[PDB]
Amino acid sequence: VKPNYALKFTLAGHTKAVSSVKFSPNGEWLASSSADKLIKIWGAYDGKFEKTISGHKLGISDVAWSSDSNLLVSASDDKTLKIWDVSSGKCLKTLKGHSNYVFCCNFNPQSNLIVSGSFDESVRIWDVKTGKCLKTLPAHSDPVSAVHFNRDGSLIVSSSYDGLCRIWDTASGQCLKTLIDDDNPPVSFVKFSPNGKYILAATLDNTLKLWDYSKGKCLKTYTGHKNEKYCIFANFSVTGGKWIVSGSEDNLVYIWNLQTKEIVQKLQGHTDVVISTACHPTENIIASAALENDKTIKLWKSDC
Amino acid sequence: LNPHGAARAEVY
Repeated sequence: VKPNYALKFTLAGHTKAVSSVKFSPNGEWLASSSADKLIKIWGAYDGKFEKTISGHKLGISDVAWSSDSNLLVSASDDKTLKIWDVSSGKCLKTLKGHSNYVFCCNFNPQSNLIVSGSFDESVRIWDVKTGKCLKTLPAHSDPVSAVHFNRDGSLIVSSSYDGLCRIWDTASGQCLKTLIDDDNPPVSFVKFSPNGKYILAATLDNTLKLWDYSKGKCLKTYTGHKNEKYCIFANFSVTGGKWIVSGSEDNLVYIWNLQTKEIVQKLQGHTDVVISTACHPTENIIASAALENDKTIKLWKSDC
Repeated sequence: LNPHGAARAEVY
């Protein structure tokens, strides 16, 4: 069995590289962040431009949604994160504390917390309600490329160009686990599987790996694409067949069969590196976003 | 100051 993703819409508007796209948990929206300092909101089904959200003084590397789809948090080169009320487009809180570019961000499932990773090599945990930084974790020895909470918010996984994936106890701040194969290529992306039992990790040697968290071993390996330079988002696609989805530096979206590790689709259309992909929470819809020579977001839809 | 506007848009 294979998916049949086909291009449906191209979302144009950003004036610089698009850095990250994410679907709202309610499925209504796509948020995109860009080097142009802006967040844009688009209809998830029709691709229709909804609104521009502005405020950051420099470009943005990541955006993420609260579980109730009412808030966004963005991570910027201006050293801040901002929490945004989506409906009004207003900045509710500016999270200050990082001493270098903020690179990645995510809410926990309860959405009372935000986790951030920075070029300052730390991971921070923020109280959404007060905007106060609860913990500064001395997580890594190189920029932090990704941060993600598990199912129940009890754990945070982080990755870094230092070659490490680390798993943190949210409540205590303790490092519970360090994952690494018999080598140290930079880890460019990490996230928990939807059931929280696995971790998908990208490394800058053209490879994605599925790790069993509890056992601490690599189970599956996905290859064939190009990823040597950029921190490209990857995904578990679950609304239809069970796929792994990633961007690639050859301007394609790659889709693998999770179980068999075979490439099942390569989506062509972008004209620069596909830095970000996202999967719709209920429908078979993939959003992809590309760097500066392209500037577009594409929505792709499939029957499985 | 990142030439391409954002850290994720640069090589490291």
